[PDB]
Order: sequence, then C-alpha cells, then structure tokens
Amino acid sequence: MLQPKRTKFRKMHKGRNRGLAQGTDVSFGSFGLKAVGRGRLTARQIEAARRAMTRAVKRQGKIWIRVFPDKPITEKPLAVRMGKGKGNVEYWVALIQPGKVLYEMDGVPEELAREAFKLAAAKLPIKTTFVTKTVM
Amino acid sequence: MFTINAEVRKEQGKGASRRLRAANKFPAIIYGGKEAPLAIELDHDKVMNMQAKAEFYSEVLTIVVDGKEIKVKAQDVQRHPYKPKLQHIDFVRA
Amino acid sequence: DKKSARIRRATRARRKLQELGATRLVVHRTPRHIYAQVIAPNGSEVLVAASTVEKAIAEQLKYTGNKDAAAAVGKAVAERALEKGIKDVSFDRSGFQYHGRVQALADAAREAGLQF
Amino acid sequence: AKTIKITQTRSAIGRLPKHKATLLGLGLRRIGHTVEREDTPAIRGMINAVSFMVKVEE
Amino acid sequence: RNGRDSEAKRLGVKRFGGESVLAGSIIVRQRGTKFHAGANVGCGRDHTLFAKADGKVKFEVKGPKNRKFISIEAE
RNA sequence: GCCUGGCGGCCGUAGCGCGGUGGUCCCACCUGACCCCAUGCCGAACUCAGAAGUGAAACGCCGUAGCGCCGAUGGUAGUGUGGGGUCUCCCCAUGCGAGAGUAGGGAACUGCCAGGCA
RNA sequence: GCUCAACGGAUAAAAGGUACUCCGGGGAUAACAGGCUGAUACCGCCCAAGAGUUCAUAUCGACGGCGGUGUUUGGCACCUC
RNA sequence: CCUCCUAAAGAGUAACGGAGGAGCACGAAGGUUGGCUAAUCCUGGUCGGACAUCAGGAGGUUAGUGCAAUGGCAUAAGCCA
RNA sequence: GGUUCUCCCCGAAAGCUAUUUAGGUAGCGCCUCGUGAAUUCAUCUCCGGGGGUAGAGCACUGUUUCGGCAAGGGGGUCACUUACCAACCCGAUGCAAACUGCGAAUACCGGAGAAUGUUAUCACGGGAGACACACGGCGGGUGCUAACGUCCGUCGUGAAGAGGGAAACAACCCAGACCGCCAGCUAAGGUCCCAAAGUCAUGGUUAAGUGGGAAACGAUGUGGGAAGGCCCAGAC
Ligand SMILES: [Mg+2]
Ligand SMILES: [Mg+2]
Ligand SMILES: [Mg+2]
Ligand SMILES: [Mg+2]
Ligand SMILES: [Mg+2]
Ligand SMILES: [Mg+2]
Ligand SMILES: [Mg+2]
Ligand SMILES: [Mg+2]
Ligand SMILES: [Mg+2]
Ligand SMILES: [Mg+2]
Ligand SMILES: [Mg+2]
Ligand SMILES: [Mg+2]
Ligand SMILES: [Mg+2]
Ligand SMILES: [Mg+2]
Ligand SMILES: [Mg+2]
Ligand SMILES: [Mg+2]
Ligand SMILES: [Mg+2]
Ligand SMILES: [Mg+2]
Ligand SMILES: [Mg+2]
Ligand SMILES: [Mg+2]
Ligand SMILES: [Mg+2]
Ligand SMILES: [Mg+2]
Ligand SMILES: [Mg+2]
Ligand SMILES: [Mg+2]
Ligand SMILES: [Mg+2]
Ligand SMILES: [Mg+2]
Ligand SMILES: [Mg+2]
Ligand SMILES: [Mg+2]
Repeated sequence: MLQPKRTKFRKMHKGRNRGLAQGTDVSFGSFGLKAVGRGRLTARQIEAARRAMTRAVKRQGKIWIRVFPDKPITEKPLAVRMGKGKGNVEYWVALIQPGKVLYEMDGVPEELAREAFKLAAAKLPIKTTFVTKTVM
Repeated sequence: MFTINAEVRKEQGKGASRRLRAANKFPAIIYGGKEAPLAIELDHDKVMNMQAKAEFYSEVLTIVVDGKEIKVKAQDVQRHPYKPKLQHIDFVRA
Repeated sequence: DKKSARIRRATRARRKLQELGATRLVVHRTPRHIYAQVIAPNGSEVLVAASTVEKAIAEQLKYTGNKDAAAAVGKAVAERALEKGIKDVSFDRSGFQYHGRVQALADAAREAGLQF
Repeated sequence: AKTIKITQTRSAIGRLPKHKATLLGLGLRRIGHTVEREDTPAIRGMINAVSFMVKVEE
Repeated sequence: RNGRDSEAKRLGVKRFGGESVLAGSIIVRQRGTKFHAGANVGCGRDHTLFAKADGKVKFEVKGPKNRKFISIEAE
C-alpha cells in the first residue's frame, strides 16, 4: 500500500483540487487508464485496482502506476469535539484531475488490456477511460 | 494523401478559440521558413479521422487556404485532456 | 588565479570610490611597466595619464619597473593633472599593496601637489 | 468633443464601491438618468467599467 | 505544541518608484540585502534602505548578478 | 585602419567548452633575491632588482552551435468585471493573459585614455 | 533591586469545600427532547477475487467502489434556563 | 518575545490551526587595516580503515554564519592575522 | 427589567489594541455637530513602481514511478560468484501550505491629465453610540471541500431596508419607500385556470407526468453526428 517513505511535514492543508491534469499521455506503455472525473484516489483504492490489473493479466507484460498517494488526510476520531488540534493521519490520497493517466500497461494485447482496466476501474471512485499511445 | 482544407482565422485567442471548438472546428498554426506565421482553423472530425493513421505525423501534408496548396509537416498537437478531440496543431513547413 | 585575485582584491575600494563620487588616480603595475590614470567619477573617461611605456619618460630610466620609474610616472601624472585643474583625487592601488613601486608613485604625486 | 450620451440601465444597490464611484464620475444618479459627456478614452473607460449597467447612444 | 507566532514586522517597500522622498525617508524595510543601496541611498544596520538626498525613488537592476538597486534621482 | 594593455558601460544572443592562432611592442610566464617587504613551512603568493628564454601554461583574438543562454507566433492554464450552471468544480460575454514548449536566434555589443606595428 | 513568566505588571502579603446552600443573570453557555449534519451506524446496491466436489453470481462476496434512511454512537449549540 | 506557513504577489490579518526557537552569548565572537575563499566527490600516495593529514583535478557555495527558522552574504556579512 | 409628546437633516458598529479582560471598560476605527483649509479626495486614461499569490515548472529543498549506465554491501566459496540489493550520474513521469532556475490577472503606493461629484478629503474641537454579529458569493484554515458548524480575508445584503419576485421564507434575485393620484413605461420574475399578462409564432427534443428530489453501475428506449467492416465472386 503505497505511501511516502519520509515526508518534510506530517500534516497537509486540505487544499483544493482545481485544473486539468499533467501526465495526460501514455508515456511508458502501449495502453493506459485515464481519469475523466476529479477526486481523491486513496492508497487502498490504488492497490486494489493494481491487484485486479495484475490478476486479469497473469505474469504478462508490465504495469506502471502514474499516480502516487503523497497527500496525508486526517480524521478526528469518533466522539472528539471540534478543535483541540488537527487530527491524525489515517490514509494517503493522490489528488486527481480530469486527464490524468493513472496506470499504464504493455506486453499484452489491447483486448486483454481493455478488460484489465475495466476491472480495475470498478475499484476506483472516478470515471475513467481507456486510452492508447499517441505518436507526435 | 492528407489534404486538409483550411480557412484563415479572423479572430484569435481564448474566446475565439473556444467558439471554434464548440462548432466542430479547431485552431491551428503554420510556421517555418521565413514566411510569417499563418493561423488556420480546421474542421475537427476531418482532421481527427486523418490523424488516426500513422503516416499523418511522418509524411508531408498539404493545407489549402485561399486556394493555395501549402505543404507542411505535423509538428505538435494539443489533444483534449480526457476526450478523443483536438485543441490545436502546430504545422511546420516542409 | 593571480590575475582575477587582484581584481577581486580591488573591488571594495573601487566600488566605494564610485559611491563617494571621487575621481580616483588608478595605478596599473606590470613586472616591466607602471601606469597611472586620473579617471573621472563615471569611471568611463580618463582625464590624465602617464606611464613608462612611452618614450617621453622611458629614455630617462635605467629600467622601467622600479621605484624610480614609478616616481617619474608619479611626478608626471600629477603635473599633467594640475594643468587640467585636477587637485583632489583618491588613490586606487587596484589590488597591489601600497608598499614599493605603488607607494613610490603615490608619494611623488603627493609632493607634486595632488591631495591624497 | 463629440458629446456622447450615457444612460443608466440598472441599479447601483449591490454593486461594488468602485462601480458606484464610476457612476458618480459620470454623473449618473438613477436608472434612466441620461447624461451628456465629452467622448474621451477616460470617459470611454468609465463606461467600460460599468458597461453592464449603462447603455450609450452615439 | 503548535500555537505560537511572532508579531509581524511590517517590512517591505514603503516608497515606490518615482515617489518623491525627503532625505532620511525609509524606502525598504527588509531582512538582508534583498535590495541593495545605490546612489544617495544608505543601507542601515537592519539593512533598511533610506534616502540620503531629497528626490525621486528609482528602482533598477544592475551588475553581473542582476541585483536590485535603489537610488534617489534628484528631481 | 589593424594588435595589445588599463578603466568603464552592459550583465550569459555577453557564458562554459572544443579546434586553431599570436610575441616588434604590450601582456604572461620567466631570471635572481644582500637590501625594501613577505611565508602561521615555502621568493608558490605578496614583494623588490632585472630581461637570457619562451609564447608551453595563462591571456587575447579567430573559428566551430556539443551545451548553457535568449526566444516568437499560435494554442493552453490562470484571472478582473458581468452573467449563468449539473456549483467540492466548471461554462458564457468582455478585458488582461502566462509558464512550459515549438520554430528560430545566438560563438556579444559599445565607449574613454594609452601605447605599438603599418 | 522583580520566571511582577497570568510577562500593560490588582496587594508587600492568600488555598479549599458546599448534596445545608443562597442572590443576580444567561438559552450569550452544557444536561433531556427537537433542529442542521450524516463521520459513525443501520439497510440496499456496483465490480467479482475466490469458497461453493466441477461451476464467481443456489447460498455466501475478499480487495475496493457508489448510494439510501435519519436509525445508534456522535458533531454543532439554532429553539426553550 | 522571535522565525516560517496559513496570509488570497504592498502592509496587516483569526482558530485549543500547522511547524520550530528565545529568556542568551561575546573586550572579542566588537572596530579598522591588510590578506584569504568553501562543501562534496575523483585520482594517486607510510601506519589509513569507506572517512584524519598531503598533492593535483572536477566542483562552484550544493559550504560556512556563537544558537531556531527566514531572508541575506564573494565588494563577502563567511576564514586569517 | 423599564424609561412617557411631535416633526425635520444626517447616520453607525458588532473591528483592532489592551485589560483577573472576555456579555464590562479604555484609546483608536466607524456616526454626528461645528470650525478651518489645499484639485484635498474618489472614479477612468496614461505613466512610474515593487512584488512572488493563481497558474506553471522540478535547477534547488523534499517527495515519486519506470528505464538505462554501474561502484558498494551481503546467502555461500572458505579472493570466485550471487536468482537478493545497489547509491551518484543519464533519459523519461508526476506531486508540494512551510519547494522556486519562471510568473500573471487583480489589488496597493505614487505622478500626470480630463470630465464628474452639494468638500465627497484632511485637520482641530463638542457630543456619541459600538467593541454578541448573521447569511450569501469569492479565496482559504479547521471539520468529513459534513453542519443554518467554526475561524480569517474580501465584497454584498440583513442588522438599521419597506416595495416586487423566489408558494410561504431577515441575510438569495430585482430594486433603496418625502406625501398624494381609480395615469403611463419597465426590473427580476412571469403570461392555460386559482392569478395580472401569449392556450404567441417558427423549428426541433421528450412519452418518462421525465419535467416536478437522488449516485456508482445497468440496458436492441429514442433523436443526432463522425467515420468504418461485410454486401449481388450473394452478406446479416
Ligand atoms: Mg473568458
Ligand atoms: Mg494578566
Ligand atoms: Mg497581560
Ligand atoms: Mg492585571
Ligand atoms: Mg448526606
Ligand atoms: Mg436563581
Ligand atoms: Mg443559543
Ligand atoms: Mg455561533
Ligand atoms: Mg425546542
Ligand atoms: Mg431550560
Ligand atoms: Mg503579505
Ligand atoms: Mg494581497
Ligand atoms: Mg441617508
Ligand atoms: Mg482586546
Ligand atoms: Mg468627533
Ligand atoms: Mg499551485
Ligand atoms: Mg524537484
Ligand atoms: Mg468585548
Ligand atoms: Mg467580539
Ligand atoms: Mg466575524
Ligand atoms: Mg454560522
Ligand atoms: Mg441590534
Ligand atoms: Mg409573497
Ligand atoms: Mg408594459
Ligand atoms: Mg422572461
Ligand atoms: Mg389572467
Ligand atoms: Mg400554440
Ligand atoms: Mg417527478
């Protein structure tokens, strides 16, 4: 379950998630899974989609994950009042914008790849779309 | 084979460019040589279908504006972030 | 780095003479020759100069590049300076110590009536 | 000057303070108030600030 | 463990470009020489630039470092 | 007019790099060091007295786009005002409009004084 | 000459209990209930790894995903002191 | 009390918001003159280890600043007398 | 808690600092009255400025995936190798409130100039009130980008604002009520009846009362578009 090895600071501001993505083209494989929607991808979600990818394809090809959950999210536990300091880190998310390639794959045919990503996409909270490598 | 039938842009920038992509045309630009740059608007689906082929980004291409057949190469292409559309093409002369 | 070392060694005094708006009597020294210019506060125009690489004062010297050649250049540039009307200058050693050839040149210009 | 005609078309109630001072510099006091102003870039630029709420006859 | 802060120092530029200052007028309050002192500008102990002459504030980039300098041009 | 040196402007289209090139002069190394002065050891540096030697090093000039640097047009992003929506985000009208990048440029330019060959 | 550090420093000099309690007040501020919210909870669904002798989907449904209810624990402090 | 962020490119700007410091030190660690310029790695070298000291090279401040952090600092504000 | 006749003009604040202070008070801010005085003030245009935010980017600070070029450790041999590991560097891919080799729009300071505005400005003085704010938009912290939640900034409204609209609805949309009128034009919003005004015109869409509450996902619903494979060597 992906997570930064070390971070400069423990807790990050909520921030906002505006704009189109960077990492919009397939860069390492022949095929990829691209986000259409916007929203946070948690580390558990990324591992589950990856688990479903690597099983739809059995020791076949190579898989890349283009997103990293580097943003720490906090939660006050149950029955704590408001304030008294910021909560504790519970999970890690990657902020996702419309356009972001999330995973890439080669070494398999397209049709197996359309099926692998469809199963992975069911694990994610964001609309996605299949995409192919483009020349120039 | 690739013969793009283009028109010249009368107004430029963001409003004008968005107005085009809402009308199934997209902006583009021709540069290179010592001629000045030439801003063209293309029909989207026409160019969309042709750049699906592989020999669009490798062979010489020709763009007709005002009757004049201008030969070019595809140089850079701005794709939509999350759709199979086109925002902008850079054509270099050759 | 012997060249650059001197230029960096001269910067503070030089930059300080800019801000004080003072015409500075610059000195350049080589193992052979010695030089002197009276440079205006803009730093971009000479008023008066003298040097041992000439003939008007190099035939009168055993060897250009000694304390007595310096004195000649020092006494020379002050005389040229006092004709043009130039009396108050600031000495710029330009990263050479104020010890021998430079001190000779500067000590002579003092006697010849340059205020520093 | 060519003495252009500016009429106030909308209320100044909820508008920004800069907009309200633009109206004052044009002399516009109420909806329908037509003023006569010398046509200059300065005058043309005040109109552009509050163009949403003024119509101009030339 | 994270509830402390310092009072704010009100640093920065006090007189902008072309602004006619009297001698003594502070021009920049700064931590360090973010701006350096030029003609008729003094650099104080806290590195604040102040005018030595009455005149007009002039910002300029000069030198081989492209450092930012402030000077007073007498009007 | 060409070469050199000093002082500046300008502060990388000015820099690094690479290949070539120059010694009348100037500049550099260089020769020597009782005395001037000097090394927290060293005449290496600083420094003084010099002028056999060399342009090897350096420096300067010339060349070469490997690099750095500069850099459009166009589009993209953002945004002031107004308006609107499916309102955690967006769109419309208008105005402003990047950054990155692409084509492309690019082996600085210029002044004062001095000296030297012509 | 003051960790007058509760740092614009009440006095040189100061801890508690009150269910034996009392007054002034507050819905400016808790406890009950209502209200907003729905993290939690409950209920449902999407993907289906697999279990199910074979067989994903009779039955169950890992990793994860989306909602519904106002329904538990709570959050808030808008009503009522 | 100081520093950064929050803080929306002038200043200022809140939370039992996020992160760290101070309650000193110094007659030199101050003044001035003069001089010098780091870290790190590479190559080679007695005891030498992966790292002491020496020499060169690449590097160019990726160091250093009496103590936090920020902004500064080569004309050094950094090292030496 | 309550504080008793009338009309006319102006008209806040619920902020900062400090307080055994936090529902009190004081100075400042904001109100008013008076006096005095400079294009003093505001808007737009032009000019002069500084930025380091948005966005972007990844040289730096850190963080991240892949690939390439490869020292160095360590299971064993008892130096050879090693299915493990491997930094620096190179190429590619991203992320950042406390990263910036880039960098706006806006806002702010200043100057000039015109129109414009009942001096709108500043100063001194007389009198104050106020220092519980609220919702909405924008930008944010906090919380769950939960709360009619909480804390800042900024604007607007309510507070202290009636009228019309949003069924009803302080804070939203329109719009600022001196009085009177059985006159007229419009705003938002609306025009079949309750209920003032189109059962308006042209072209289409929908068949679900969708409209007139709700997501992932599901599906020969239906409209439109771009192409394209098979097709009278006979296809579905
Ligand atoms: Mg726009
Ligand atoms: Mg106290
Ligand atoms: Mg106190
Ligand atoms: Mg007290
Ligand atoms: Mg009892
Ligand atoms: Mg009682
Ligand atoms: Mg209450
Ligand atoms: Mg409250
Ligand atoms: Mg009740
Ligand atoms: Mg009660
Ligand atoms: Mg600020
Ligand atoms: Mg601001
Ligand atoms: Mg009034
Ligand atoms: Mg207070
Ligand atoms: Mg008063
Ligand atoms: Mg950003
Ligand atoms: Mg980086
Ligand atoms: Mg109070
Ligand atoms: Mg209060
Ligand atoms: Mg408030
Ligand atoms: Mg509230
Ligand atoms: Mg009240
Ligand atoms: Mg009503
Ligand atoms: Mg009517
Ligand atoms: Mg209507
Ligand atoms: Mg009717
Ligand atoms: Mg009809
Ligand atoms: Mg319905």
